[PDB]
Amino acid sequence: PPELRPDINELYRRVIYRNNTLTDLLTTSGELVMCQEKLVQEAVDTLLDSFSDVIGRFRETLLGSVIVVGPSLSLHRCGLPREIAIELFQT
Amino acid sequence: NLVFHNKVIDGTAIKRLISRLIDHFGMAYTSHILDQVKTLGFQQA
Amino acid sequence: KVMTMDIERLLLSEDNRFEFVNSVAAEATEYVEKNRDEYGGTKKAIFHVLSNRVNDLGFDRPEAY
Repeated sequence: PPELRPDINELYRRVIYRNNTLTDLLTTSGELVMCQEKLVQEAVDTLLDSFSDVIGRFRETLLGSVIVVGPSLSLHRCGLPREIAIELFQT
Repeated sequence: NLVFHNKVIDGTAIKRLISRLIDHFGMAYTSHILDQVKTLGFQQA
Repeated sequence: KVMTMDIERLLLSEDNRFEFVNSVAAEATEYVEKNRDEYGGTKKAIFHVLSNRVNDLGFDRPEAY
């Protein structure tokens, strides 16, 4: 769906064009048909490996203040600024 | 509980002390003892 | 301040830290299901569970200390 691909759109367009041209040469009226079959194969293979160049999503999409030292804190405490806390706890 | 040192705290000596405190008392005491020794160190420094 | 010693006491009581914390999460979610008072201000269900459990240990701590 386009919402998951808002560079690969050029590859899809190329495949669509090559396939439609191959259908036209099949239907409108053989070595050129074979040539278009070859170029369709090349287009699809380029598009698969590309998806392989997109395959990395595991790290990119599935995974993935300045501090001040304060003696007056306890070992289990931290000081959280008003301007940050009002954003953090908003809900 | 602990022995009176009457001797200088080397870094190895305080590593021994803190480890022995964690092993004797667990976290409960030692997390306060060390957090007070922080303040002692700051005071004397 | 003191409440973490109670936590450590209960950690010392239960035979598995992860099972203890699972039981605390269970107790809190069943508390917030068996009672629907909002109970979300200055006192929190986790501290309530810890308080009730240390009171079972017999120790004089009030609800959320």
